[PDB]
Amino acid sequence: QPVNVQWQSHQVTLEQIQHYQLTGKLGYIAPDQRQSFNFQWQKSPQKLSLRLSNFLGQTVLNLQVDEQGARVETYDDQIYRDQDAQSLIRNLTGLDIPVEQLEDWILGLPTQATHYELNEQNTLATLTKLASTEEWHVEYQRYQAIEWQHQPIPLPDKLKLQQNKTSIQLVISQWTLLP
Repeated sequence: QPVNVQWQSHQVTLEQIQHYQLTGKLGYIAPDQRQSFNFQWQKSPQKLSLRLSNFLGQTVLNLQVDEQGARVETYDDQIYRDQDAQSLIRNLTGLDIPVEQLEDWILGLPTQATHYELNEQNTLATLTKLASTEEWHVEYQRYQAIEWQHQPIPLPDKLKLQQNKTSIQLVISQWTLLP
């Protein structure tokens, strides 16, 4: 089996995309709760902001991740801090969102220690990741070509994540790639 040069080159380009915004819908289904959220995801080097709001626009949760750790402002404006964003969100809301892994998956990058399959366009089709006893199955349902430094690059615009009984369906509205 030869190295897939197109896939490896795509990875290097994705690794350049360090400052960006992303908006869309996040559909959450689990045995304990079902939710339909607007999401606003803002990424910069070593930093992440994620706002979830309800279908009427009111804030459900605001997450900030930086070098100090994770900070969540909850729906009722209580403030909580801890070291791991996924664990903190789960303890405060019951929602299981693999925030750390999504920093790679949302762009179409794999994490380390993962299995995956490519599509015929040499980008991710499906991926599996065993993380903290959760076996995540990720499906890249659709890509959209987005301009990056004057070149069209495929980025996910429909992505589904599932582990156990929990599924997260992301549907993208707008990628905004920043200098």
